[PDB]
Amino acid sequence: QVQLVQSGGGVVQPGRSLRLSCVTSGFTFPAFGMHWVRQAPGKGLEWVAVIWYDGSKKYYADSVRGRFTISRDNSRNTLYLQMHSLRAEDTAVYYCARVKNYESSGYSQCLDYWGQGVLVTVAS
Amino acid sequence: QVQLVQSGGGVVQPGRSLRLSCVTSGFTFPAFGMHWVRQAPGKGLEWVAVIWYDGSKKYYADSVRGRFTISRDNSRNTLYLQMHSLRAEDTAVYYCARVKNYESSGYSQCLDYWGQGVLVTVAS
Amino acid sequence: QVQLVQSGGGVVQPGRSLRLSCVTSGFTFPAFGMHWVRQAPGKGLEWVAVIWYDGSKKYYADSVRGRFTISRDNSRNTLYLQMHSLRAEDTAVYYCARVKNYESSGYSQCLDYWGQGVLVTVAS
Amino acid sequence: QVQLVQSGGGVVQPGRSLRLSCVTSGFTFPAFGMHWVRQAPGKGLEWVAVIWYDGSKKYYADSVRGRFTISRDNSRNTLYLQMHSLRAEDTAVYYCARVKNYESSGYSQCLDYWGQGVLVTVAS
Amino acid sequence: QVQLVQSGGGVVQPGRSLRLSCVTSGFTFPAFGMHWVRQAPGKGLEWVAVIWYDGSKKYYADSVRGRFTISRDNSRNTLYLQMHSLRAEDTAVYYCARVKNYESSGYSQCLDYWGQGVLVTVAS
Amino acid sequence: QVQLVQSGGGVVQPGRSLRLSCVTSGFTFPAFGMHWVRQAPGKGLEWVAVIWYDGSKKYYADSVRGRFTISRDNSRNTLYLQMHSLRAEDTAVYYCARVKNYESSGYSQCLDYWGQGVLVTVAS
Amino acid sequence: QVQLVQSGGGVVQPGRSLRLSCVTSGFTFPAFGMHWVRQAPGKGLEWVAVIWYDGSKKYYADSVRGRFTISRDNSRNTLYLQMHSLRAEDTAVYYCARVKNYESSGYSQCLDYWGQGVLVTVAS
Amino acid sequence: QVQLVQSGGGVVQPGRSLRLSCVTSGFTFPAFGMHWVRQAPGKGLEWVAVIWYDGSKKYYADSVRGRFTISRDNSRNTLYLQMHSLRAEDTAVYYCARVKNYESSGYSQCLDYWGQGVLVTVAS
Amino acid sequence: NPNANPNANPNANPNANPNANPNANPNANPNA
Amino acid sequence: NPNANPNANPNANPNANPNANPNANPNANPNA
Amino acid sequence: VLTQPPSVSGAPGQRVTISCTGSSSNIGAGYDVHWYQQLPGTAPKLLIYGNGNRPSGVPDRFSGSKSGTSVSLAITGLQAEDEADYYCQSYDSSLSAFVFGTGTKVTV
Amino acid sequence: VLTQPPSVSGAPGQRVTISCTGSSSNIGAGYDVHWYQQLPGTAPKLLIYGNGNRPSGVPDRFSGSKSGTSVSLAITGLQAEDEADYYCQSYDSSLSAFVFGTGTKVTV
Amino acid sequence: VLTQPPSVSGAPGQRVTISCTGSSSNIGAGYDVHWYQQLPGTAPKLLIYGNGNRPSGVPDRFSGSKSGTSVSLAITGLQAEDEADYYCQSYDSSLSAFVFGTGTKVTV
Amino acid sequence: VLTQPPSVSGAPGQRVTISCTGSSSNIGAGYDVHWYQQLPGTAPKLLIYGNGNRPSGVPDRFSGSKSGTSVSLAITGLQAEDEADYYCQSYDSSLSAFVFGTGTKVTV
Amino acid sequence: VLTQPPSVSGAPGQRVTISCTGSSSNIGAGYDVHWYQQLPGTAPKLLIYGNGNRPSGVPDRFSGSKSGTSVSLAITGLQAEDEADYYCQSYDSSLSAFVFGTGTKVTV
Amino acid sequence: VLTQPPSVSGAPGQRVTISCTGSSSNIGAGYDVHWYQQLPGTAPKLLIYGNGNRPSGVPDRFSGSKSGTSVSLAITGLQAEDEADYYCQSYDSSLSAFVFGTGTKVTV
Amino acid sequence: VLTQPPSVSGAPGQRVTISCTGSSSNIGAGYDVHWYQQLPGTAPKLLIYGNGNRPSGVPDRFSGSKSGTSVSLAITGLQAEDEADYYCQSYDSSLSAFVFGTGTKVTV
Amino acid sequence: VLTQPPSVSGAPGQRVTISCTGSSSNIGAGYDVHWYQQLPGTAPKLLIYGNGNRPSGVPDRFSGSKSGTSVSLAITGLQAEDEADYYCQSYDSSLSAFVFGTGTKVTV
Repeated sequence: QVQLVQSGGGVVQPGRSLRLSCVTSGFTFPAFGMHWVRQAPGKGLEWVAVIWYDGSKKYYADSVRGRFTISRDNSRNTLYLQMHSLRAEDTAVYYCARVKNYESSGYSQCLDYWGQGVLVTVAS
Repeated sequence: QVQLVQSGGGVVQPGRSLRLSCVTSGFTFPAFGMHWVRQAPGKGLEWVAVIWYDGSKKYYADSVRGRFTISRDNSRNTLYLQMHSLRAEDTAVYYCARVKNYESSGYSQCLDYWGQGVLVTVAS
Repeated sequence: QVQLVQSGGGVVQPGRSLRLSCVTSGFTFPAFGMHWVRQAPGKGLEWVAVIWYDGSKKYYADSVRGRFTISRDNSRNTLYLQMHSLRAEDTAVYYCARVKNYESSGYSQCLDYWGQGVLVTVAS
Repeated sequence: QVQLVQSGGGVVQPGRSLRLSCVTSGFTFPAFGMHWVRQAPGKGLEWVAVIWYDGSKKYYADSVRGRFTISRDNSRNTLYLQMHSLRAEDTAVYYCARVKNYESSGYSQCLDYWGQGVLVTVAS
Repeated sequence: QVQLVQSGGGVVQPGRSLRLSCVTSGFTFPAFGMHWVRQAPGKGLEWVAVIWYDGSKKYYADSVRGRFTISRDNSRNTLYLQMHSLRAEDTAVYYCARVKNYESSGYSQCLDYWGQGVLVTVAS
Repeated sequence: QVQLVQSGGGVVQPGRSLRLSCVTSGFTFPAFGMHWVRQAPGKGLEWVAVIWYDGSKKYYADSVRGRFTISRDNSRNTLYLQMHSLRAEDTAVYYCARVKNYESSGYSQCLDYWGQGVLVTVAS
Repeated sequence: QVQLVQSGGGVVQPGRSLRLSCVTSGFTFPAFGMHWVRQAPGKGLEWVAVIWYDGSKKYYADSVRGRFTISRDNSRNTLYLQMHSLRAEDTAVYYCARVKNYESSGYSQCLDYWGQGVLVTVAS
Repeated sequence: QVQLVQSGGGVVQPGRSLRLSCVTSGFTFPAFGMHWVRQAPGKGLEWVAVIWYDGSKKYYADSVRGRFTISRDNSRNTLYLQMHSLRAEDTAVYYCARVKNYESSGYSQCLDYWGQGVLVTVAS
Repeated sequence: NPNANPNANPNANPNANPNANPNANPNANPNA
Repeated sequence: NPNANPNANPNANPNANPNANPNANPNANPNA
Repeated sequence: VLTQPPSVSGAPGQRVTISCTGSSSNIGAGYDVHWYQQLPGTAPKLLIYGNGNRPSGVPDRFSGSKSGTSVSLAITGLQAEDEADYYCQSYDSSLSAFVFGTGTKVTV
Repeated sequence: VLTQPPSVSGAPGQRVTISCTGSSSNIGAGYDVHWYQQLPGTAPKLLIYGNGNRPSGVPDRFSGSKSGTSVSLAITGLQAEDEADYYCQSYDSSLSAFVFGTGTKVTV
Repeated sequence: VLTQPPSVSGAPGQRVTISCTGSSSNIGAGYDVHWYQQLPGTAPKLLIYGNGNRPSGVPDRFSGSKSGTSVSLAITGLQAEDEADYYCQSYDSSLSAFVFGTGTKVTV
Repeated sequence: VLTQPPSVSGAPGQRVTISCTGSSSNIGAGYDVHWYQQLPGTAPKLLIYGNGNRPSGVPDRFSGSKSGTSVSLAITGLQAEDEADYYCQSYDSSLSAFVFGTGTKVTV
Repeated sequence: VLTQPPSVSGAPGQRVTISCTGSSSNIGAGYDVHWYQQLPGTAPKLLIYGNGNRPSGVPDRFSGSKSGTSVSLAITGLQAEDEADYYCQSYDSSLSAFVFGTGTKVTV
Repeated sequence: VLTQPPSVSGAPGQRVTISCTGSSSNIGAGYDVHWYQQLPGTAPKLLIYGNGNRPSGVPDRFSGSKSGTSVSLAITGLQAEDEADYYCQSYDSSLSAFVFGTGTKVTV
Repeated sequence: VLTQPPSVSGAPGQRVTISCTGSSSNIGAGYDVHWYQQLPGTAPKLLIYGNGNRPSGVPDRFSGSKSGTSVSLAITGLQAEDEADYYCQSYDSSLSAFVFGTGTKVTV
Repeated sequence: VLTQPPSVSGAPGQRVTISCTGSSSNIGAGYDVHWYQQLPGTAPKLLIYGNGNRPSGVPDRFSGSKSGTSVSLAITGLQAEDEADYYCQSYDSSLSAFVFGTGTKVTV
């Protein structure tokens, strides 16, 4: 019932911008904070950004701070990652992930539902 | 003594908007958060929206989010539901509910007093 | 030592406004929450409003909501009840009360010191 | 090591304002709440005002409320009491006292270290 | 091409609320200020309210102030008149009007395009 | 048709507070700034206070500043003057005035419609 | 020297959102206002939206209001048109145009430099 | 009729603080911005600080910025200059001045009414 | 700058004009 | 703190409690 | 607040005049007077705006004029289609509110 | 919302009991019931707070007790000074408002 | 999301039970299940809240209990007035939305 | 601050003038002087605003003019109903407060 | 909203004129009308602006003028390079929205 | 509000006790009572706090205890250095304000 | 920042353990670790959260335990369906960023 | 920042001029200069504002004029009452602060 679909991949020349979107359905979207996770081809996962449920607080990785921004348009279930000044390092498969609701003493955020995976290739 | 009376239903052409209101009496309305519940003709109940007592925090079901808007005019005991872009799926009897004041370990909101029931028909 | 002194009653034509004031002395007023209690002539007491110590949270009885407005001016030991749209039903003796400081498992607010009682008559 | 030094006394004609100050040293001033205590000539002590450690919450005696104002400049270890509309009864020796850190079941604020004592005289 | 279409009239018991809406099409609505004009049956026209283009400044006629509330929802070409505390005097045909764009030395607002006219009856 | 009616005067002991109100009808009250004018018994007029149309900007005469407070409750055509610390100098007839709409090179505010006149006596 | 390059076309199923972008170079982008113009296949041009130089004031055509959203990222010389709820009639070639600086008595905005033209097709 | 009186002089040991006040009468104090002017013994005048009428904008001299603060308590006609860390350079006669209301093309603030002059001697 | 007029002038028109133009002008110059 | 919980919990108690202590305590510990 | 004759009449083909008398704050202050035409039912339509400027779609027979503290609406021809209610409108600076006339019925 | 007998009585010297019956959200939810004494004129004064805690200044003859969904106020001695109106008070969580009893008149 | 049998029935005087099976985020997360009663027309009324706590006015014959990830509603007596539609309700933490049951009909 | 003669008088039918001398911040600053009329009781009514502009309802016999730093109110006819108290008003930029005149009495 | 002929034609070397008829609020209101030249593909470029002012780069064969509520675009030479669609543009005060013409095709 | 004897006395070397009687809201409410020692001039210093806990620097001749609604300050030795005024201090819940006693003078 | 073995293997039916070693600010600060299963393509899905809490839909053959500064995910059975890349995840106080492991490939 | 002569003198009855030379940001920016008269003690009072505008209460014997980057205050008569220190004042754009002159002493 919970679905996260993505769109916005392709080939982008270095230095150009690109915007990735994540359209969700089946759950109360305004009640969840979301993550973007990047997976370089053949490499491991690495974290990119997190947005609070309302969107006030946005925290980024060190390697993308100031170049990437994360935003949500809360009224139609869509999450955005606007990528500016795409270098040859930012070529990977981008995933849209959701923070699972659970409680523990040492709570560290976990991503229960993941998007399909959109490939961004910065080349030439 | 606790009374919830509803008005504002009728037949609405698809793509038009309609507003449902629920005027209360007999209790301290600013102190209670209310729900809207919808029952398609011949089907079971399903949830629509919830509003906090002051009106700051509102949460909508997925199927009606971005089109509906719940609110309350607190100084005269009135709860509203503004529905825009009314599709043919949104035809049902809409109930106005009141969240009961109770304390438990596994608290999950319950609706103790319900409105009369107002029929919204989206046709032609 | 604790004193509550009231004023501001009289005969009011229906539909007009009136303000009742209650000037306190003998205690740290900004640290206490105060009520208003109304007694129709020959009937039992009934509740009108409550205001927190700072004045943030105000709750009215149903029969007075939207017309009556409670407030406190904290820097000169005074409490007000602004009454608008006075109907013939709002004729009674209005008391100014103080919430007593006590603790218990089943805490419910009690009014230990009461005002002198002021008559508001809505006629002709 | 602890020290509270005061200044600002003198003779003030009735109706005029006056400010007392209390400079502290030897302890972490921002971390302690403070009182002002007034002693009429030949009479017992009486309480005037208390201010929290940060200055958020302040409470005054009845006979000085709306005229007196207590404040702290937390960045330079000083405490003030601003007196307005000085009447003839506000003549006394004003002491600056510090709230002692101790824990007990029936906790009531005690003043362990006191200022030197400043005389304020209201005449003519 | 310019069209003003109204709805929301009917029979209202005195003391109840009612909302009139006016959905516009054919022109840049957020750039125009709109009026409400009321015509008691068999009498001449009279003014009810005005709202600026953004909705910042709203001015009501004396006989409707404090009960009627004018507003516009600018993103879907709609204009509302929320009527509370409906007396028997507020029975009339309510028109939705548009302020014509023209310039002159003695500028006074004129209403070039009018709504269809909606009847509000306050009886029983 | 333009009417200003006043109420709230009487005999007040010195040091007590009193509130004067001025209920208007026949014009667009939110669009007019109003004055209060005082006339000591057997003396000429003198100015007391002025309030802007929205109520943001208020200006008081020197002799009444810090004790008086002018305000307006804009949604029901009411102009107030709250007088505290009423001395024996503040005994006079208080007039409620309306600023006339006129344009001139040497504009200085003029009061075209005046209230009936309410007598405030500060005695004993 | 002046250049307007566009991107973001393609085929979008009805009801889905799409964003067009227009990157500018050769002129001081923050100092100019911009338009979007849509040309249906085989039909004449028509206006869609205009945005001021700073982005404070935006105006849309009737048939695209509430669905389309024009915005500018002023720090990197780019212009956007965010299209929501794409209907079947919103299929056309979208041109990005710049408002020319000229002065005349009957000033009406003219578009001197135009973008390349991006095709948007809504089908299936 | 216009009077500006000052108080708060004396001898202050270097490094100590001192607060100067300026009580005004005879004019609408909240409508005027005020200046402090310092005159070293036998030397010329030199500007110290300026405060806007409401007090939002406060501009200081270079030689006292960060050590001196200027403030006004608008409800009882009193202007303050709080002097911290008094060096041996800040020994002078301090004047309280008022900005005169006049209009010109090259408007530069002029001080029409001056206080009596309070001597501050920082020695030993 | 300190040269801005700091006074209040409690003589400005305290009233409001409902008769002002309530329409906006999409045709005004959008360029700086 | 990137590790704070960014979720809303829609079933939190949506009601107010008029029967809560409306008084304040001057006697609470003013230190920290 | 603006005074108009209760009704005016005339045989078809001839000219009639409808007046609108206001005070020194209605029309004496220089505020334009607009005219609306009200057929039975049929929400009113602008007929003349700004003291004689005739909008597009209104035939030439309707013209207006301002004189002193009153204006007027001259109707020539007076065809059967001119049977309606005519209302003024302007701004009263002392009330600070828009004022409509009492309305006249042209009956032909 | 809290029910009380219209009146109770008794010869001086003997004991009387005034009851206050409330629902499951008044006293069944655990909310304390307070009692006020109303002489003619004479704005009411607290008599017993929190289900039997007697404030300073009230003689020992007045005591209260809670049982099930109702409380009671036992008055012993019943002197002439006890002729008054006695009102309950508590909190109704379903109404979310403070409720007073109907009041009883002790007549001696 | 909460699943109920399409219908249950029984002869009058006999006890019937209605089950409500949920997931690990509905009932296995510890969220109370409330039960409603729907007559023809007649907007649903709360029957049992918090896994069996019976509000005022609901007769003793209605009871409930929780077991594992499912709840139940035991109706004894089963009179003619007990013919109605019975709906669950709780909160789904993963969906973060209040979820009603499918609904069952008691026929007698 | 604005100064007026304590009283003026004249036989009916004869013209009288009332002066209002101000400073360089009252009238010498270019601020209009308004004139009011006070009967016994009867809150003052505006008589002449803006240095002679006569509002609606005030008869022609009242006029005013400004000269230097002083203004005047010329009353012709001087009938029995003209016995009243006449007050100035303007703005004082140095005081930044509206200043009324001392007030004069016309006796006839 | 602005009306133009479907197409115009003429032998190369001769003159042609394209008309643009507007209402009293588009061109009769005094708003300038601009013309754009649209080749196949090739996003339209400004041709004349403000009733005939030529931007730099446009050959002198293009000119325009304003007359009443309609304007014209005079093309001399009429070369093969002029095969394009020409569109008007002006601002409509009644709609308060920019208006483009239906456009004319020049076929030579 | 707290009541103390005007003065106490005793020969040096013997024991004396200072009483401090409070109401049910000062000491009967469980609030600690602190004692301050006031020499002539010489701003008072904390003597005992919290019903007899001695701060550092106070000789062991000072002690206190709590009994019902009143407390006591027992001084042994009663030396010439004890000539001073002793003040209570505690918090009054009914006034919600800190309360100091009337103070007792020890004359030895 | 979290260290994992490059790959693990094992015959079907046998138990295999995958380790994850962190620092003092990744594990020693008490932050739970989560484990994700990444198939070819097929975006990773949650496997184990909060140090061993198994979400619904994941078979019981997966388990985990935390010890000191290292955590492990023990797999039993180890069928063909379990060939995938398993990643850690936690929060780093020092970097103030979430950290993922290098991931291990299970090849059976 | 503004430069003045150290002192000036003159026999009574004769005219004396006091100069004030500023920079481009003090005078050349067009900011008026004001002149104050300082007696012994006796806090300075405004003499001339806005380049020669004489406030009321100041005798006409004082005047001023601006020329280039220097301003002057000419005194005529020069009696004994004019023995005082005269200071300039203006605004400095560069320092963003008001500047006073060094002041000159008039000794007749």
